[PDB]
Amino acid sequence: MGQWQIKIYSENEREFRELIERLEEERPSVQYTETTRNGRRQLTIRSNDKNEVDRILEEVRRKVPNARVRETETGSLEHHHHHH
Repeated sequence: MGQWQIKIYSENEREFRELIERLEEERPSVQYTETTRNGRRQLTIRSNDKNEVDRILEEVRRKVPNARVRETETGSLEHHHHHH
């Protein structure tokens, strides 16, 4: 249970431009946002579907050898769940 968010950190131009184009061309269409913060650009990708996020996840690892990626699954990410 939770939305999947892929944060890509890649400094080179080819790396980001690959994913940017792919996300628009992948049927139907993938949500994303690029923002150059702290001197480096970050591609924050927001997916609705699992098979979709898996396509994006491999796409950055296969197309981009300069990929610092952390998939943050926004849903169940609370600190120490209160069982009591």
